[PDB]
Amino acid sequence: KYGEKSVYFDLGEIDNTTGNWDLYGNDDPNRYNGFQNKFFETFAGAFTKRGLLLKFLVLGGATTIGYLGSTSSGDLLAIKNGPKQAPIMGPRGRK
Amino acid sequence: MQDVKTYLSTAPVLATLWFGFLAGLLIEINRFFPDALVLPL
Amino acid sequence: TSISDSQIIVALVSAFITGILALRLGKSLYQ
Amino acid sequence: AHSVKIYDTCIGCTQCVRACPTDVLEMVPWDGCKASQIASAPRTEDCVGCKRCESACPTDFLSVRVYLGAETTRSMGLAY
Amino acid sequence: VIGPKRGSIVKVLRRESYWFNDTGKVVAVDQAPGVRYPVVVRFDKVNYAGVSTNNYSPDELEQS
Amino acid sequence: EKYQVIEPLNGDPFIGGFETPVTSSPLIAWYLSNLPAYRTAVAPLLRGVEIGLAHGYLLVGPFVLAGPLRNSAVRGEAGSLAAAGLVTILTMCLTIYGIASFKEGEASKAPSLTLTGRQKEADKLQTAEGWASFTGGWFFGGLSGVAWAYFLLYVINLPYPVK
Amino acid sequence: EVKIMVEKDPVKTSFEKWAKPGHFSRTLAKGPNTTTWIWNLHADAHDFDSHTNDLEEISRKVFSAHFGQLAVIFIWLSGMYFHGARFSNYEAWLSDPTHIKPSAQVVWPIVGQKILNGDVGGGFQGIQITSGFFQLWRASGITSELQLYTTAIGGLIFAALMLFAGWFHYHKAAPKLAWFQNVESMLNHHLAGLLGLGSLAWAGHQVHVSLPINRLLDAGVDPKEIPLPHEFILNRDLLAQLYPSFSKGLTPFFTLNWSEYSDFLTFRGGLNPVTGGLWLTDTAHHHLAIAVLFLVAGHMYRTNFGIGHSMKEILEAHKGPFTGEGHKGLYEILTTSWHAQLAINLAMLGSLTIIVAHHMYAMPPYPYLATDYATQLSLFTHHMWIGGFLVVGAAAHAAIFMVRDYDPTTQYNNLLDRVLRHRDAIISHLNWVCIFLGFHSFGLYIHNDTMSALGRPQDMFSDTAIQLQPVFAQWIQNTHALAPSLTAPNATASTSLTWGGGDLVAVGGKVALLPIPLGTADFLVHHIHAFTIHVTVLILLKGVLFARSSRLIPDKANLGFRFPCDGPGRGGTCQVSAWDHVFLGLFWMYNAISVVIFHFSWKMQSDVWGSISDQGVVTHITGGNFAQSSITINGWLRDFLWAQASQVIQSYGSSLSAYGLLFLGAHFVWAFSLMFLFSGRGYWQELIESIVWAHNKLKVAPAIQPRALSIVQGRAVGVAHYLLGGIATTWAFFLARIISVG
Amino acid sequence: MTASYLPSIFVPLIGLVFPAITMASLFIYIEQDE
Amino acid sequence: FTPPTLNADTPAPIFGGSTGGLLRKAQVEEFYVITWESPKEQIFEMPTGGAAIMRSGPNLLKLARKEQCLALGARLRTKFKIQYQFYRVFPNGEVQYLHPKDGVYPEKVNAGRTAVGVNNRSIGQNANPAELKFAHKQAYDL
Ligand code: CLA
Ligand code: CLA
Ligand code: CLA
Ligand code: CLA
Ligand code: CLA
Ligand code: CLA
Ligand code: CLA
Repeated sequence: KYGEKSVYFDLGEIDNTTGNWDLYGNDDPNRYNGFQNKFFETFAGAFTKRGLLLKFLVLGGATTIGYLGSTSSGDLLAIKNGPKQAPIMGPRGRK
Repeated sequence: MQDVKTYLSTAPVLATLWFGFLAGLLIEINRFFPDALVLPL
Repeated sequence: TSISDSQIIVALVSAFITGILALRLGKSLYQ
Repeated sequence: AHSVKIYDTCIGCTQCVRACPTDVLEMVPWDGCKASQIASAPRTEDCVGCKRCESACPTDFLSVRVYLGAETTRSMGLAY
Repeated sequence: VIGPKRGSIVKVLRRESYWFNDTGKVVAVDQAPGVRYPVVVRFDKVNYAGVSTNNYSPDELEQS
Repeated sequence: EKYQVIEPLNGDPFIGGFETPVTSSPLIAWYLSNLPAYRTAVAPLLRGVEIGLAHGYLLVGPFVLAGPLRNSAVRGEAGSLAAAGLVTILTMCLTIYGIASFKEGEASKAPSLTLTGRQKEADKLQTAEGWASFTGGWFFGGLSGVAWAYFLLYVINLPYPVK
Repeated sequence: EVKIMVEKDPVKTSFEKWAKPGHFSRTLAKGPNTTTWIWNLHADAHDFDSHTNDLEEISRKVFSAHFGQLAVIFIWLSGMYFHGARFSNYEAWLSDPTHIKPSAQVVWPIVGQKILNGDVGGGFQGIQITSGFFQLWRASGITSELQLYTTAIGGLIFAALMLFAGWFHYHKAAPKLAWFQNVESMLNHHLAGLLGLGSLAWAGHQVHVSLPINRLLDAGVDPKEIPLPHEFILNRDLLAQLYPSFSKGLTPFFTLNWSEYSDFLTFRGGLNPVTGGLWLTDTAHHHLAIAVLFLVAGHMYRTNFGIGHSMKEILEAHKGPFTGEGHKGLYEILTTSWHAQLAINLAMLGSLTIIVAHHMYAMPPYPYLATDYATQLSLFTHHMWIGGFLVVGAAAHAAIFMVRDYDPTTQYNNLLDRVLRHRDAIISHLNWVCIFLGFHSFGLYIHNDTMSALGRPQDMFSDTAIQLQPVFAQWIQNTHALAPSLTAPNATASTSLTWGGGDLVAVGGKVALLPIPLGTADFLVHHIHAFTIHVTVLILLKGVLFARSSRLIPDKANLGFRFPCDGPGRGGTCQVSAWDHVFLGLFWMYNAISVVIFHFSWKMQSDVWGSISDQGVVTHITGGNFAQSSITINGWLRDFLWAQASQVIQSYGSSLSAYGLLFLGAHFVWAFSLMFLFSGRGYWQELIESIVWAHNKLKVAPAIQPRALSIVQGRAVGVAHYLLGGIATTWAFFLARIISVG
Repeated sequence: MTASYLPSIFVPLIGLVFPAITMASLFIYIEQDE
Repeated sequence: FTPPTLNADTPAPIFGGSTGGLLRKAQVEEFYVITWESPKEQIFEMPTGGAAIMRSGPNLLKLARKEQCLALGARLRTKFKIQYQFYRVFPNGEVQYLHPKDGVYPEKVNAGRTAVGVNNRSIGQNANPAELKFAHKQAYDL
C-alpha cells in the first residue's frame, strides 16, 4: 500500500506513485442556481469549435476592423486627418 | 647558480630581457636619430 | 494621368487570379 | 536515437563502457585483440550523444563512433 | 614472424592516423593468429588526445 | 524533531514539489478550490462564463485609462472596444488551443485523484467538447463583462475615484 | 585552546624548483608536450587546492601569498608617494588648489609623446592625475615634498618587511592548521586590534596633525610658514589657540566632561564652505567613535579566557520551523574551506566598495575634492568597477566551493541543503522578476522612443507626460533633509547637501554639491539598475545552485568546476559549468556597472556640476537635459554618447591625445575579443594544422606542438579582452570629457 | 490617390487579420498528431 | 540469468523532499526505479540535488531519467561498494529490467553477449557519401 509504510512505489496505485494528484480540484456540483439564461444565450460558441465560432470570429474581426478604419473621423485618427500645414520642403531645392 | 641560470634562461625571463634591450636600443636610436621617414643614402 | 477605380479593381482581380494560381502551384509542390 | 558503431581497431580496454552515463555500451567476447573482447552498443536507443565514450578511447582515431540524429525523448535528456 | 622486428623504425601508411607519414619505434608484435593490428608503435610526439602509441597491421607500416 | 512546517508534496519526497503555507494553507487552498477553473463538477460553460466576465470586467479599465484616445471624448468607447477586441483574440487563442490539444471522442486526461486518494471523476474541461463549451462561455462572458464595465463607468456614470 | 603553533623550516629555500616550471602539480611537472601546457602553467599556479589535498599546506601558501600582495601594494603606494615628491606640482597646487590641475607623472621627450606634458599650472608640465592623492595629502596635513619622500621610503621599508614576512612564514616558521582555524581569535584581533586601533590611531593623527594644519590652510596661511606637526604636538599652546579645549589637556576625557571637547569633536555635518569637503572635526569624532565601537566589538568571542561567544554554538542555536537544523554545519564549512570564506569576503568587499563609491561623492571627505570633477568621476567609476568585479568573484568562488569543497554527509537538512532542494523555485521566481523588470523598464524606454518618433510626445513617460515619480526616494530625501530639526537634534546640517534644504556650496566659481532632484528619468534609470542587478544575480546564483547537478547532467560535480561541456548530446551541453556562468555574469556585471556610471556621469554633468556666477546664476556642464533626454534611448545616443564624446575624438594634437588614442585602441581590443567569443576551436586547430604543414615543409616545425586555445581558455580570453576594451573605452571617454569641461 | 479609403481597408487586414488566420492555421497544422 | 521482479514493499530512503523529482513525464511517458541493498544507515547525495539516508537494507528510489539512475549507481558502487539495479516503469504498470541485462555489469566481458554495432573494418575505410547518393542508407551502416 502507498501509505502503509515508508514505501512510495505501488503498481496497484500508479497515480499515487507518479504524483498524478489534483491539488485544488473541488468536485462539488452545487455552485450556481439560475443558469438557464447562460445556457440559452450561448449556442454559437458551445459545441462548435472550428466550424462556427472560428468563422464567426474571423468575419466579425475583419469586418469590425475594416468598418472602424474606413469610418473613423479625422479627429480620432491622425493618419486620416491628413496634413494641415504647408510642406516643409527639402534641401537643394528638391520638393 | 645552475638553477638560477636555468630560471633566467626560461622563455619569459629571456623574452623580457631581449625585448627590453631591443626597446632601449630603439629608444636611444630615436633619441639621437629621430623623426626620419627616409633612409638617407 | 491618375488611374481609375476600374483599373484598380482590374488589378485586384488579376492579383486574385494570380493568388489562385500560386495556391495551386503550392499544392502541386506539396505532394 | 543516435547511431553508435564499434570498429575492429578496438583493443578491449573497456574505457568507453565505464564513461557511458546511460549504459549503452557493453563488452562482448572477441578474438581480434589481446584482450579477447570488443565493445558493442546493443541499446543505443538510450544514447544521449555526449560522446564521452569517444573521449575515453585511446586508439589513434576512435574505435567507437557516435553519429547523432533522430533526437528522441531519451536522446534530448528531458525529465519533463 | 608477423611484421617488423622489435625496435625497428617504421613509417605509418594509415591515412586516418595522426602520425601518417611519420616515423615511430616498434615496441611489440603479437603472433597470436587472429589479431588484426598486432604491431605496437611508439611515437615521439603525442596526438590531440595525448596518446603517443598505437596499434597497426604490418601492411600499413613500411621500413623507413 | 522540531515542528518543521515545510513538508514534501503529499508526503512523497520524490515528487517535484513542496508543501508550503503559500501552497496549501487552509485559506489559500479554500480560495483556489472554489475558483471556477477548479470546480470540476460544474459544467465548463458556466465556469467559462464566470472567467470571461471577470476578465473582461478587469480588462476594460487599463485600456480606458491608458489608450491613445484617453484624452478624447470617445475614451470610454475606445477602451471598451479595445477590451472587446482583446477578448475576441483570446477567444481565437482558446479555440485553436482546444483544436490542437484535444481530439473528439477521447477521454479526459485530467488528474482524477485527490490528495487524500478519493479517486473522483476526471474533469471534463480537458476535452474537445468541454473546451469548446468553455471557449463559448468565455466569449459570451467577456463581452458581457466589457459591456457591464462600460455601462457602470459611462452609461450610468457611478462615482469612482480614478476614471 | 587558542595557542601559537608553527613548524620550523618546512620548506627549504632553494632555486631548484624555479628551474622546474610546473613543479606545483603532478600533471604539469612532466613537461610541455603541447603549447597548451604553457597556458595551463599560468592557469593552475595559484590554485593551491589542486596542488595538494593538505589543508595546512594550502593555508601556508595562502598566508604567504597574502604577504606578497601586501608587499606589492606597499611598493605601489611608495611609488605614488615618490612620484608626488619628485614628479609632481603638489606644493604649487597647495598654494593655489582651485586653478592648478593636479599632476604627478612626467613623460620623457622621445617620440613626440612630450606633447602629453600638458600645461597643468604652477610652472609644471605633466599628466593630469585624477586619483585624488593631492586632496588626500592636503587632508593628512602634508605641506612639503620631504614628507612625501619619507613616506615613500617608509613604504619601501614596509614592502621589504612584508616580503621578508612572507618568506619567514613559508620557509622558516610556518603556522599549523590549528593556528589558522582559530577564527574567534582572528576576529577579535581584526576587530579590536586592526580596525579599532587603526581608527584610534588615525583619530590621533587627525586631532594632532590634520585639524590644526588644515584650519591654518583654510585661513589663507601660506603653507611655507604653517608650523610643522611636531610643533603642534610639542608646543601645545600653539595648538590651543586654534582649539581652546586642548588647554584642558585630557582632564575632560577622564572626568567624563566630554562636552568640553566640542571645539574639535563636532557633529556638524554638511560641507566646509571654504574647501567643499567634510569638516575634519566631524571626521575625527567619527573615527574616534568607530574606534571605540570596534574595540568594544572585538571583545565578543571566546579565545582562552572564558568570557565570550562560541560562533559554533551561536550558529547551532539559530534554527526554526521553516528551516531544518538551520545554521548547523556552517562552522565546519567556514573553518575548513578557504573558498567559502573567499566568497563571503569577496561579496562583502564588493558591496563595501560600491558603498564607498556612492558615499564619497555625496559626502566628499577631502578638501577641494567635489570641485575636482575629474577626480570625483574617476573615483566613482573606479570603485564601481572594483566592486562589481569582486561580487562576480564571490559568485565564482561560491561555485568553486559548491563543486569541490561541498560534503553532503555533514550537510543534511541544514540551510545549504534546503536551498539546494528548492533551487528550481528560486531560479523560476528570479527569472520571472528579471523578465518583469526588463519589460517594465526597457520597454518603457522603447515606448518613449516610439512615441517620440511618432510625433506623440504627450504619450511618453516623462514629467511633461505620463509621470512616474519616485515618491519613496523623494520621501526619504525629505525625511533626511529635516533630520537635524527633529530626528537628530544635535546635528547642524543634514547628512549630505544632496538631500535638500536649498543650500549650495560653491568653492571658487564652481559647484560642489546641491540638492539632487529625482523625477521620471531617475525612476526609469533606477529600475534599469534593478533589472541589470537581478539578471546578473540570476546568472550567478543559477550557476552556483546548479553547479553540482541538474536535470540535464545529474553528475556535473564529477565533471568539475571548470570544464567546457559534456558533449553535443541532450541537444547540446554548451556552457553548463559554473565557470561559464561566471563568464556570462561578467558580461552582465559589465552592462550593469556601465549603465550605472553613465547615469552618474550624465546626472552630475546635467544637474549638479557646474559654475556659479557672482550674481548667483548656476549654469551646468550639460544644461539640465537629463530630465527630458534620458527618458529616450535616442537621447542617450545623442545627448550623452554623441555630444559628450566630442572631446575625446577632438583631443588629437593636445595633451589629451593619449585619451583619444586609447579610446580607439580600446574599441580595437573589444572588437578583437569578439572573435574569441564568437569562434570555436576546431576551425583554429585546422588552420594551425595548415600552418604547421607550412612550417614542416621548411623543417622549422617546433617540437612543442602548437595547439589552439581550449574552449574554456577561448571564453576566458574573449571575456578578458571584451571587458578590457569596454572599460578602457569608457575610461578614455570620461577622462577626456571631464578634463576638457572642468 | 484614386481611392484613399482603400489603404485604410487593406492595411488593417494584411496587418492583423491575415497574420491571425495564417498563424492559427499554421499552429493547427504543426500540432497535428496524425 | 532470471531478471528479478520489482517488489512493491521496499522502503524508500529518508528524504525531506525536493523540487527536483518526478514530473508530468513520469505520469504520461515513463520513469525509473533503482533498488540497492545497504548494510547500515548512511547519508548519500541525491542525484537530483540534496542529501538522504539510505535504509539499513533494501532501498527503493524513483527517478525521472536513466542518467540519474546511472549516476547514483556509480556513486554507490565506487563509494559505498553497493550492488544496485534499476527498472523502467511505464504508466500502464509495465516494468522492464534494465541495467544488468545478464546479471553482470557491462564493464566485465560475459559470454552469451551478442556483438551489436561492431564493424569489421577500420573507421577510415568508410564509403564516400557520393557513392551512396539517393540511397536511403549511411556510410557507417554498411
Ligand atoms: C501592422 C499592423 C497594425 C495595425 C493596422 C494596427 C492598428 C492599430 N493599433 Mg497597433 N500594433 C501592431 C500592429 C498594428 N496595429 C503591432 C505589431 C504592435 C506590437 C508592437 C502594436 C501595438 C499597439 C499598441 C500598444 C496599441 C496599438 C493601437 C492600435 C490602434 C490605434 C488606435 C485606434 O485605432 O484608436 C483606438 C482604438 C479603437 C477605437 C478600436 C480598437 C479595437 C478594435 C475593435 C480592434 C478590432 C478587434 C477585432 C474584433 C479583431 C480584429 C483582429 C483579429 C482578426 C485578429 C489601431 C487599430 C492602440 C490601441 O488602441 O489598441 C487597441 C494601442 O494602444 N497598437
Ligand atoms: C629568494 C628567496 C626565495 C627562494 C629561493 C624561494 C624558493 C622557493 N619557494 Mg618561496 N617565497 C619567498 C622567497 C623565496 N622562495 C618569498 C619572499 C615568499 C613570500 C611571497 C615566498 C612564498 C612562497 C610560497 C607561498 C611558495 C613558495 C615556493 C617556493 C619553491 C618554488 C617557487 C618557484 O619556483 O616559483 C617561482 C615563482 C616566481 C618567480 C613568480 C614570482 C611572482 C611574484 C611573487 C609576484 C610578482 C608580481 C608582479 C609584480 C606583477 C606581474 C605582472 C606585471 C608584469 C604587469 C622554492 C623552494 C612554493 C613551494 O614550496 O612549492 C610547493 C610555494 O608554494 N614560496
Ligand atoms: C585594485 C584595487 C584598488 C585600487 C588600485 C584603489 C585605488 C584607490 N583607492 Mg580604493 N578601494 C578598493 C580597491 C582599490 N582602490 C577596495 C576594495 C576598497 C574597499 C575596502 C576601497 C576603498 C577605498 C576608500 C574608502 C578610499 C579609496 C581610495 C583610493 C585611492 C588611493 C588613495 C590612498 O592611498 O588612500 C588610501 C585610502 C585611505 C587613506 C582611506 C581608506 C579608509 C578605509 C575605510 C580603511 C580601510 C579599512 C580596511 C583595511 C578595509 C577592509 C574592511 C573590511 C575588513 C570590512 C585610489 C584611487 C581613497 C580615495 O579615493 O582617495 C582620494 C579613499 O578614500 N579606496
Ligand atoms: C592586533 C593583531 C592583529 C593585526 C593588527 C592583524 C592585521 C592583519 N592581519 Mg591578522 N591575525 C591575527 C592578529 C592580527 N592581524 C591573529 C591573532 C591571527 C591568528 C588567528 C591572524 C591571522 C591572520 C591571517 C591568516 C591573515 C591575517 C592577515 C592580516 C592583514 C590583512 C591585510 C590588511 O588589511 O591589513 C592592513 C594593514 C596593513 C597592511 C599594515 C601592515 C601590517 C602591520 C605591520 C601590522 C602587523 C600586525 C601583526 C599581526 C603583528 C605581529 C608581527 C610582529 C611579530 C612583527 C593585516 C595586516 C591576512 C594577510 O594579509 O596576511 C599577511 C591573512 O591572510 N591575519
Ligand atoms: C581576493 C581575491 C581573489 C582571490 C584570492 C582569488 C583566487 C583564486 N581564484 Mg578567483 N576571482 C576573483 C578574485 C579572487 N580570486 C574575482 C574578482 C573574480 C571575477 C573575475 C574571480 C574569478 C575566478 C574564476 C572564474 C576562477 C578563479 C580562480 C582562482 C584561483 C586562481 C587560479 C588561477 O588560474 O589563477 C592564476 C592567475 C590568473 C589566471 C590571472 C591571469 C591574468 C588575468 C586573467 C588577466 C589580467 C587582466 C589585466 C588587469 C589586464 C591589463 C593588463 C594587460 C594589458 C597586461 C584562486 C583560488 C580559478 C580557479 O580556482 O579554478 C579552479 C577560476 O577558474 N577566480
Ligand atoms: C540588446 C541586446 C539584448 C537584449 C534585448 C536581450 C534580452 C534578454 N536577455 Mg540577453 N544577452 C545579450 C543581449 C541582449 N539580451 C548579450 C550580448 C549577452 C551576452 C552576455 C546576453 C546574455 C544573456 C543571459 C545570460 C541572460 C539574458 C537574459 C535576457 C532576458 C532579460 C529578461 C527578459 O526576458 O525580459 C526583458 C526582455 C527584453 C528587454 C527584450 C526586449 C523586449 C522589448 C522591451 C519589448 C518588445 C516587444 C514588442 C511588443 C514587439 C513584439 C514583437 C512581435 C510583433 C513579434 C531577455 C530575453 C536573461 C534571461 O533569460 O531572462 C531572465 C539571462 O539569463 N541574456
Ligand atoms: C510584392 C509586391 C508588393 C508589395 C511589397 C506591396 C506592398 C504594399 N502594398 Mg501593394 N499591391 C501589389 C504588390 C505589392 N504591394 C499589387 C500587385 C497590387 C495590385 C492588386 C497591389 C495593390 C495594393 C493596394 C490596393 C493597396 C496596397 C497596399 C500596400 C501596402 C500595405 C500592404 C497591403 O495592404 O497589401 C495589399 C496588397 C495587395 C492587395 C496585393 C496582393 C499581394 C501582392 C500580389 C503580392 C503577394 C505576393 C508576394 C510575392 C509576397 C509573398 C510573401 C512572402 C513570401 C514575401 C504595402 C506598402 C495598401 C497601401 O497602399 O497602403 C498604404 C493598399 O491599399 N497594395
